[PDB]
Amino acid sequence: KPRILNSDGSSNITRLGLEKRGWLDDHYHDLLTVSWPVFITLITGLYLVTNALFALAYLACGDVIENARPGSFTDAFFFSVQTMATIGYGKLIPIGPLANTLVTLEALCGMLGLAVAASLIYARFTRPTAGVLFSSRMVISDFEGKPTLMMRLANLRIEQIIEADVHLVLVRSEISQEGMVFRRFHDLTLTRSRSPIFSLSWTVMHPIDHHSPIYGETDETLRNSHSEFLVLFTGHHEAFAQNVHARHAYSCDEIIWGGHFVDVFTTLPDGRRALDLGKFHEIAQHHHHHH
Amino acid sequence: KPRILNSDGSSNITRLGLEKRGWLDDHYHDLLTVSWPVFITLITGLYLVTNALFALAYLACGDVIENARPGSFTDAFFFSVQTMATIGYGKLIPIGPLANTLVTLEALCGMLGLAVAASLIYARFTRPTAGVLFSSRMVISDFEGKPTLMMRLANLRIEQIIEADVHLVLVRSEISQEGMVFRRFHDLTLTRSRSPIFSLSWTVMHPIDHHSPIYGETDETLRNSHSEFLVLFTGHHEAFAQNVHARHAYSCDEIIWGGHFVDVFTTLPDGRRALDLGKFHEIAQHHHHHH
Amino acid sequence: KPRILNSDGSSNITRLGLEKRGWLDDHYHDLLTVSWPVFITLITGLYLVTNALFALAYLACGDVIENARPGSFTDAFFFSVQTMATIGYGKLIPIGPLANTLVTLEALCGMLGLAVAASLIYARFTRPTAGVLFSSRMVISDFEGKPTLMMRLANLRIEQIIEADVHLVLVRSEISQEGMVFRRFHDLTLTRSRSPIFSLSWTVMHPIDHHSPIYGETDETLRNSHSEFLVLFTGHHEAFAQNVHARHAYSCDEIIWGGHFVDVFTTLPDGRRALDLGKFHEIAQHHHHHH
Amino acid sequence: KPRILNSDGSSNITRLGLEKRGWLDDHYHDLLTVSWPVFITLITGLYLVTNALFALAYLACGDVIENARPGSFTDAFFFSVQTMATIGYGKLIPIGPLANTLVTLEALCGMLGLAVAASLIYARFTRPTAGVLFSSRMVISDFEGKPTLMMRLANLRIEQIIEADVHLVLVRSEISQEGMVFRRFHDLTLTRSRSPIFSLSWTVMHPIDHHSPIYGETDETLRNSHSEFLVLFTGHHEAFAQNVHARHAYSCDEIIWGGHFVDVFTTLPDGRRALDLGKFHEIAQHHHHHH
Ligand SMILES: [K+]
Ligand SMILES: [K+]
Ligand SMILES: [K+]
Ligand SMILES: [K+]
Ligand SMILES: [K+]
Repeated sequence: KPRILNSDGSSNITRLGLEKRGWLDDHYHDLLTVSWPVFITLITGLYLVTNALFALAYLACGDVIENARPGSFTDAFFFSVQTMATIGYGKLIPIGPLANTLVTLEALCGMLGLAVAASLIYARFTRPTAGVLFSSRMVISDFEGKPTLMMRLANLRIEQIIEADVHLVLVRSEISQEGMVFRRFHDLTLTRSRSPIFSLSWTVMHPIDHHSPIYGETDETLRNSHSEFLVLFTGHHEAFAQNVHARHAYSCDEIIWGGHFVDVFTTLPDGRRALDLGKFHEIAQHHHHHH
Repeated sequence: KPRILNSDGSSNITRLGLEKRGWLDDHYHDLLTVSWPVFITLITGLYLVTNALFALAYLACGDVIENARPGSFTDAFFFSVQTMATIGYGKLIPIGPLANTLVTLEALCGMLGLAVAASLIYARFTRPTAGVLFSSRMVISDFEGKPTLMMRLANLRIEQIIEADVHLVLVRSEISQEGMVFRRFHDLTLTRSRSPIFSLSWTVMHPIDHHSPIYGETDETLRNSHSEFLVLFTGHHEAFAQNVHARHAYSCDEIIWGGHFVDVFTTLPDGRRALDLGKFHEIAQHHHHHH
Repeated sequence: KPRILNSDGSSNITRLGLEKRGWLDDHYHDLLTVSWPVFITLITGLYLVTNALFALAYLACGDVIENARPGSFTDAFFFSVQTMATIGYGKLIPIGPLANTLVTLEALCGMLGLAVAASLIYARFTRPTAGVLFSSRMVISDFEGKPTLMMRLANLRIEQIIEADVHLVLVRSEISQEGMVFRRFHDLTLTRSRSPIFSLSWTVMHPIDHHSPIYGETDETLRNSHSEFLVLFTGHHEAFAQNVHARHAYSCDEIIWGGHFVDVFTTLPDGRRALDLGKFHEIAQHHHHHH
Repeated sequence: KPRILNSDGSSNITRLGLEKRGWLDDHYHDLLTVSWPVFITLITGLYLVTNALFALAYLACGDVIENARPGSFTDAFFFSVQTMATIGYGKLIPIGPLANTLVTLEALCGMLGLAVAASLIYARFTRPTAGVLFSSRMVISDFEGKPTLMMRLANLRIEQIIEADVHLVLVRSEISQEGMVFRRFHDLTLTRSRSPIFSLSWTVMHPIDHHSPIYGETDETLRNSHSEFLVLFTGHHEAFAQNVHARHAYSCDEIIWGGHFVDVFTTLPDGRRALDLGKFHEIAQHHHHHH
């Protein structure tokens, strides 16, 4: 069967045809999703193709610019870069009314061009990534006398995330009395969804009790309903002093029945007590005697 | 009867005044509610008419501006545009004390002008709109063996909204023991008010059970209390990595009794599984045999 | 008796002696609490007394500045304003090493001076006031068969506040088994503390039931315990697209026993249905036949 | 035994790596954790060494810069500082194509340099610290006829913190039926975890009742499980009109059994009613008669 939700928690559902688009959305992804090196280019290019134009625009007025060359674009281009950046050496001042007036316009442009450039540079500086690692598998094993759906996540940074909240949601196809078959979401009660200070590792646990949406359920029954599990994480990072988000999705076949995450708090004294994320996806299992 | 609440959730009540108004409110709507093209004008005009004034202010000092023309506004205007944007080609330097002093003043003006012009450009850049679509009607039909008040909303963009919250509120006129008739608000319990990842479509449902404020009601009883329904949606948008929200209101005559929304996750394989918002306001109903 | 809490919800408690102070606190009240006109001054003054200094600093190097006058402060001052604002007409360029080097320093100054000026101008633009009016009195009258502590608040603006939360807290002196007398806070359950869309008026109500901290309490008993009531309001304003806060405090003698707020939704058709805040503090009472 | 949690709530666990690091994290601590005086250096240096380079880059083009000195770095350096800050006196204008081209580049650099320099100045300006003081010890004494775990915190500033939230968490080593020994976290219910207006002092209390994770425990049993207590405080600060938070941790040997904090609201009339934080860490204890 196909994955409804990818592993990164992204919907694999197709959307239908043209209809819609916004700007703070438009003027915001292509410009704030690409790596800085890319971003700088996207602005360096914009920066130059605006000058080059105002340069064309100048030369389009004649031999206006004072002390420049006749029709030389590599003389008007420079006048713009000196006019827009509000540098104005003076040695190349505008001439007449068309120029001067175009100036008041080019500089105003480089003004907002500074503002905009600044807004963006800040929107970006404020889209902190979570730095949260999710275990590659899930497991269902006994804990405190009950079968327990588990999974864990770790902080890949030395800065603390405070007020961390984890949501573990079951998503399967069900059918109602009205015989209607629908996709449904279930908020699995975790023995702890709020963690005051997320610093190192955290194992989220769902005790499968008579009150659980997956009570008396097996790998088979789960697959039948095309069961999937979504995990959303959020918290206030201390590093950026801002909010942070992270999600991941699991499939039925990513659940190791009988598994046990191996202890990551591997305290090896000879220097200090530590945490090892090298063992983070490690899962213990009991194998049964073949014949 | 009239609509207490408009379709977009805006109150249709009249307010009585001549009293009070603020500034971060004043200096914020007329300036941050209008489309960018409009916004640009509102600043392009403020830009020039301040220059134009400072030009008037210069000429008013006499034949001061060195290397300009006598009383020519079309020469002092350009000096301001050159002084404010802090360009200063030099060929038109100030003259004396009144000028220079006016300069240190004009330039400072264009300074904050940059600041202000920046704050704004940012405030705006951060008032994301939520592209949430609300269905034109509501429906009361059976779901899980119970009459259920339903309505739905869709994400008009490809970006995901994290931590979505919907509130469906009944607002009607009631009467207390003290014989007082008051407009009351009722928070209807939904079979689910928090959505982890609002990605495609969502049908909000209110099971009308013996605990419901509309239990045993009918279109007639609902109209009598002049019942209305308000819906508030909020969520963290991944596009702008910011918060977003939306509201909408419905009246009694917008509730199709017996209706069923038509499935939108119209999976037409031959390419992929999808979602169609063309069928979003589509409601199925049983028609009774005429005689 | 003295007011522990003023009417605006401010503590009237004295703090003891010197010890402590921060900067984002220092560099933040004196500069962001004063009215804009004041703010502009505080920056206009800073702006000038920095130039005037760099001017002194220049003249302190000798007859350096080119094309200026000997020892004339009203010639170096202007050089700074032309150097800091990064204008640089050129006609007065620096001279030697001390000057030029001082320049690289003055301009860098006017740089951060732009940044800082910008940060602040934005912090300010983002300290939205609530615009929430609290009724001057409180009342205790029957509602739905029970004695009910009430009070109301109104939105003094045409923009909606969404997700409004009101907290009504009783604060009195109590004594424990250990015979210890302490000041205590009580969260009074309101028949509704969360309001999805605060637009016009809202009457907060505390049903005094056997579960109430003021059950079987009288004006006298309340005064004895020096009872006070605090009300905190918060919500997401749509206007500034930011959070908003407002608080107020009431005394025992600001509670009208037997009172009834008068209806503010005074619907006078002949034009439309309205809201009148002129009647907001109006309270009805039944007077008893004197003899 | 060692402290799993430091006094300031920082984890004292070792992390194992050579793996991963980010940028809005990189370009954010070394740059936004250091005191302003330090911050100013970190930029004043970056400012000059970029200028100095562009100077080297110019001279590397030969005797280009018009009106300068042959191969003199102390002439091209000043040209950059004049080109970057977009000053451009003009007397030192670029020369040819390599220069001018380098200009449009340098100036653009000083542009973003302004942007970046601005974002940062703002990020910082918005990482408010909470001036919350935590008591050095905790105490378990009787309150309302029950052993109660207590601790307290004070506001070190005159600004009010709105919507204060405190979480007091027990963290100890426990063992499950499956014979697994795990470090568990316990959210102790406080007789009050949310404070409307955190203005002076606050004594957080945990009634040790039959429902408490430390019911029937003793200093010895607590030490055996290597019990620790973590406290997280958060709130909206009115000073910066922003959010703030603080954490602190206590170990078993920091719990005074039988202790009582001494009253801090030391009301000494002869001027006014106050609060003394000099007695904040003051704990009273009964001493048993020696023989
Ligand atoms: K300039
Ligand atoms: K010049
Ligand atoms: K400039
Ligand atoms: K210049
Ligand atoms: K010149």
